[PDB]
Amino acid sequence: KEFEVLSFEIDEQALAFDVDNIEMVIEKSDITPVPKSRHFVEGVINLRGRIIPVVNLAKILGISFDEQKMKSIIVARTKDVEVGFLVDRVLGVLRITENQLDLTNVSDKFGKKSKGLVKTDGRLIIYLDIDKIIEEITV
Amino acid sequence: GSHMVPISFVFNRFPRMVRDLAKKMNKEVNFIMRGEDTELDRTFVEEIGEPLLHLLRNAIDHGIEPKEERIAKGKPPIGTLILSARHEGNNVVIEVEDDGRGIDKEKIIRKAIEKGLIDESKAATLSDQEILNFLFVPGFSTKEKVSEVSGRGVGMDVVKNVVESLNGSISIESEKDKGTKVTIRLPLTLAIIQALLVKVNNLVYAIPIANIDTILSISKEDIQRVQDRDVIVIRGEVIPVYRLWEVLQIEHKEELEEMEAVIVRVGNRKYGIVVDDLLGQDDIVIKSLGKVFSEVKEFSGAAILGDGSIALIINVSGIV
Ligand SMILES: Nc1ncnc2c1ncn2[C@@H]1O[C@H](COP(=O)(O)OP(=O)(O)NP(=O)(O)O)[C@@H](O)[C@H]1O
Repeated sequence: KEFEVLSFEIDEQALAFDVDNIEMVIEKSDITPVPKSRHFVEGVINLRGRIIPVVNLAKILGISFDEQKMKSIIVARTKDVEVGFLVDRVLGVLRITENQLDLTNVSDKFGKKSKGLVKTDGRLIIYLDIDKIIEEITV
Repeated sequence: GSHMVPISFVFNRFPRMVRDLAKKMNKEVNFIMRGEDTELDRTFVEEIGEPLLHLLRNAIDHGIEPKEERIAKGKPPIGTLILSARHEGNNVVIEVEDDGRGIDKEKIIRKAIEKGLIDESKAATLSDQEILNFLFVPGFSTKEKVSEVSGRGVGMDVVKNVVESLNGSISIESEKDKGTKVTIRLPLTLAIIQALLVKVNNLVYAIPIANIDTILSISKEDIQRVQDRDVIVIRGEVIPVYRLWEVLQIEHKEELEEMEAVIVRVGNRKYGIVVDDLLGQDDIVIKSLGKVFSEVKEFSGAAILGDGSIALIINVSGIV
């Protein structure tokens, strides 16, 4: 009954995904834009010779948004899909657990997009559901 | 078209990375590379790279056995790592071979069961190979994710993913105490198309030469607006033309004085794309851009220009 999770920020707003799928976190450099494209995706980058789509988490959620601050992309891979989430910076992996995990999943505004909201040392760490949010983007 | 390149290009970083991964483990390895000139598509060199290094690593990490344990099994002290490449039909073949502790299919099956993935009677209709394919199946190596989380890399499921993304494929061949040998086969001829690389504000786009009727170099005046449409005339014939930035609503200075107008044909109709500058002709490999973009009609894929910058590929018929 022990969680491990990758946690990051968005203009001081903490969140986290499950390291289960997190592939890696590259430092955002250049992001070639894809014209006339669903505005919640900032474009595509070249990762080790393959083309990866960099979606903007801050915008996909609808939160504190500012660009010259977001310097980290969280590449993740599902069964068939691969995406890069752009966020301000990643604090890193964290060891969370049942006791620490709280659940007022009816509390946060973004429905299923985010599982329960957990806290540690008095923090607003929202536990987002990757495999789900990504599926929200693909389909 | 001479898109190929000798595999040396990827193989030379290795003889050294091998020599070092040995020290960081005290294993004595006689690394051999053979076929260090087998030409494979210009592309592969950047992707095929990490997977091979990974394989290369395993051998030295798990495969090759430490001196002692090695003399104990009556195997010369010095292990053997072999990186080879060759052509075998319509494919390029790259294999990483060693004579280490093997892969012991017997327990890989067990593990395969305890993870409720295979029935016990069913697991008999397997060939040593497929047994090993489990080695790929996601998280079939527990670990923890960490080393991978963001550190020194971990996982084959990817190595497979990669070679599979290259329309290729791979297999493992192993027997306990007789080393292992992974075999990657990539295609020898790709879906290469010829296109004119065209620019629009340091954004690069590509137009299949296979549709280009003729290219012209016009001025920001030759484009005359009728009622709505914008057209140009060439030795009579009026040819409708689209300003690429506007077609893609792209923040644009305004427009220089001089430009270029690519005139392409689709079925029975012809028109023209207006751009800032020509970049040149080239052979690119059309790579699709995820599902996060399926919807976008204007582009029929993307490509990785040599210098490593991406260039979206224009879909003649997809534009208005
Ligand atoms: N050449 C080999 N020799 C011996 N064992 C191998 C070889 N290749 C693969 N294996 C075994 O297959 C299992 C995993 O392969 P894979 O998922 O690619 O790597 P890993 O072992 O999980 N990660 P790392 O521990 O960083 O190398 C390993 O844990 C080994 O026990």
